[PDB]
Parts: sequence; C-alpha cells; structure tokens
Amino acid sequence: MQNTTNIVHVPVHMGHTHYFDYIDSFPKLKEGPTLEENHITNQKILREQLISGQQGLEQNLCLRNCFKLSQKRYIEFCLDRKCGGADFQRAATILGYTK
Amino acid sequence: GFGCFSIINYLYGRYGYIINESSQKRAAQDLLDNDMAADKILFKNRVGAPTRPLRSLDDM
Amino acid sequence: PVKEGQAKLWFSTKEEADAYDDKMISNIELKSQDYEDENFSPVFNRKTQEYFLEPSEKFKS
Amino acid sequence: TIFAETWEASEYQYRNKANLKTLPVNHLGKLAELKFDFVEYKAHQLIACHLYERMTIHCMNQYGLFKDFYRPECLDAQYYFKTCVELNAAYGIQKKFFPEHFVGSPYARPVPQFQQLGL
Ligand SMILES: CCCCCCCCCCCCCCCCCC(=O)OC[C@H](COP(=O)([O-])OCC(O)COP(=O)([O-])OC[C@@H](COC(=O)CCCCCCCCCCCCCCCCC)OC(=O)CCCCCCCCCCCCCCCCC)OC(=O)CCCCCCCCCCCCCCCCC
Repeated sequence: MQNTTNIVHVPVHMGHTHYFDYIDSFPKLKEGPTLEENHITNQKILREQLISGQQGLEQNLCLRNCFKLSQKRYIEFCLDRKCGGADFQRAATILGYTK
Repeated sequence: GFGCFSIINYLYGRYGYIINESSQKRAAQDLLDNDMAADKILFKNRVGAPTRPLRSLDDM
Repeated sequence: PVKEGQAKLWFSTKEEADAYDDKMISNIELKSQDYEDENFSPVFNRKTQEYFLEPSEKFKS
Repeated sequence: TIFAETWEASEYQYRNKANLKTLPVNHLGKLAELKFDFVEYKAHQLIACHLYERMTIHCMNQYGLFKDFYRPECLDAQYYFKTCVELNAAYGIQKKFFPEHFVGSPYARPVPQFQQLGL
C-alpha cells in the first residue's frame, strides 16, 4: 500500500496549483470571534468569578479533590475525613455530577 | 497642494452629507423605482433570467 | 390544440391526463423566426422535434 | 448498480489494499475528437459508460465496420466502452459481495460496541 496514504474523516479541499500540493481551504469554515474578542469575553467571566465567586470556595475545592480518587470507598473516606463529613450524593449534586 | 487636497478629501469624508445626502436618497429610491418597473415589463423565462431584453425599445 | 397520435399517455382518468397536458403546455416557450411576432428569436431558436439515436441501415448491414 | 449520474471517487477506492485503478467519470474530451456532425444531449453524458456507447453508435453510423471505422477516434470509443462496462461489472460485484474492501464502509475497519471496551 502507498506509504503516503491517509484516511480523513472531515472534508478538505486541495489546491489546483502547479508544483505544489496542499490543503487550501476547508468547506463551510466559519470564523469565530477574534483572539481579542475572546479575551474580552473571558475577562468578564474571570472578573465576576474574582469578585463574586470566591466565598465558600475552600469547601468546594475539597469536594473536587476527593472526587478525583480512583475508588469510591476512598472518595467516601476523603469526604468524611477531609470535608467535614459530607455525603457522597449530596456533594455530587453540588459539583454537578448528578443527572 | 498635497495638504489642501488631503484636507478637502477629509472634510468631504467627515462632512459631505450636508450637501450630498439628498442626491443619495434621491438615487436610492430611484434605484428601487426602476427595479420594480423592470419586473413589471420584462420577459422572464422559466428561470428568473431576462433572456429577451431586446424584445422592444421599452424592454432595452 | 393537443394532437393525438400512436404514442399514448399513461393516466387512468381524463382529469389526470388533462392536468399533465396543462403542466406541459404551461412550460412551452415559442421561438419563432419571423419578425413582428410576440415570440421572436433570430438566434437561440429551439427545435420542436426530439432527436433519437438509432442504429442506421449501414449499421445493421 | 449505480443509481445516479455521479459517484464518490473515494467510495470505489480500496482501504486495505493498494489503489492501482480508479473509476473515473466519462472522458468528455473524447467527444470533441469526432470529426463528423452529430447530436448529443448533455443529459446523457454523465451516466457511466453510456457516452462511450453512444460515441460508438455515432461512429458506426457515419462509417461502417470495415476500413473506415478503423481510425483513432472511433477505436478508442469502442475500446473505452468495452473496458468501462467490464470494470463497472467487476466493481459492481465487488461492491455487492465485498463492500468491506472500500473506503467509507463501516465494516472496512469496524468500530466496536461499548460492551467490548470493559468500562
Ligand atoms: C474590445 C473593444 C472593441 C471590440 C468590441 C467587440 C464587442 C464584441 C464582444 C461582445 C460584447 C458582449 C455582449 C454580447 C451580447 C450577447 C449577444 C448574443 O450572443 O446574441 C444573443 C442575442 C439574444 O438572442 P435572442 O434571439 O434574443 O434570444 C431569444 C431567446 O428566447 C432567449 O431566451 P432563452 O430561454 O432561449 O435563453 C437563452 C440564453 C442564452 O445565454 C447565452 O448564450 C449567454 C449570452 C451572453 C450574454 C449574457 C450576458 C449579458 C450581459 C448584459 C450586459 C451586456 C451589455 C453589453 C456589453 C457591451 C460592452 C461595451 O439567454 C440569452 O439569450 C442571453 C440574452 C442575450 C441578450 C444580450 C444583451 C443585449 C445587449 C444590449 C446592447 C445591444 C447592443 C447591440 C448593438 C449592435 C449594433 C450593430 O441576439 C441578439 O441580440 C440579436 C441582435 C439584435 C437584433 C437586432 C439586429 C442587429 C443586427 C446587428 C448585426 C451586426 C452585428 C455586430 C457587427 C459588429 C461589427 C460591425
């Protein structure tokens, strides 16, 4: 089989230029906001999180660190030992892991 | 001369609608009045293309 | 008016047949070569007979 | 059987084998090499292998089959028509009984069910 053989799952368009072979465009490629427009957007999110989203943060960080453990029995031990005796399903609802 | 020409080019950019905004609104509705007048009297084939503009003097 | 011939249509009722003729007639665009006609076309005049590719007599012989 | 005028070129390329042939569309440039006058509609030129068939009929109507049909424009039309219907018959059977050989088939490289991942 040809050594330079690839299978691509998204559409691409090749250039019809002599001596060159490349992908000149992608079909239906939409340009989002610029790097500066995204920056201003993120600054507004980070500003509100800095001003109004810092109270009660130490408790939520402990719940998040406990839920990164491998086994569930270690998560329950982490919640009981480090998070002041929190409930598994109650902390999972706070973090947003409950359906 | 370069300064005067570049200045009057700016004043006609910033200003200008003081004297030319009427002739643009006039040509704006005129551009639409003759367009609507064209659709009334013009031969359109089964696709929306005026393939007979030289049918008569009013069509041209 | 519609002329009848050996090649017939494929509709059960006459209303379906007359509806097919009305659809085909409403798409006809006359292209005449004579001046003083409402449908006049010196160039781009359409033919009114369809060509059919058939094996000729030299073909089959 | 292809039920359209156009087909994806990649759907007739092999995924697990070297690609040494393609299934190209009709060569419309050969239609302009006929010296005589003939009537051809654009509605018949895209369906596979049929343009070469109509070119052969036009050449066998203008000329015969003896000492006049033997010109480069007419012999290439007959050769292309015979070769086209042979390749399409082989690709058609391979598409019917070996669909997993081609790019785009979900069985060329099957994606496993989630029950096989052990999660
Ligand atoms: C470098 C500078 C120096 C050199 C200069 C050289 C200039 C030459 C370059 C060409 C310029 C570009 C303009 C080309 C226009 C196309 C003309 C054309 O092909 O004919 C079709 C044209 C339309 O055919 P039709 O029969 O009406 O179609 C009926 C169908 O039902 C139609 O329905 P359908 O369903 O069958 O659809 C068919 C389909 C077919 O589609 C196509 O095939 C495509 C056609 C291409 C045109 C599409 C783009 C149109 C853009 C519009 C803007 C053009 C403005 C003009 C640009 C000039 C630039 C300065 O659609 C069309 O038919 C297209 C409509 C074509 C209309 C053309 C617009 C009219 C021009 C307006 C100005 C008239 C000036 C004439 C002055 C002559 C003075 C002698 O035929 C005619 O116009 C006949 C001529 C007029 C009759 C009066 C008798 C005059 C006899 C004059 C004889 C002398 C000739 C000149 C000799 C010069 C040396 C002395």
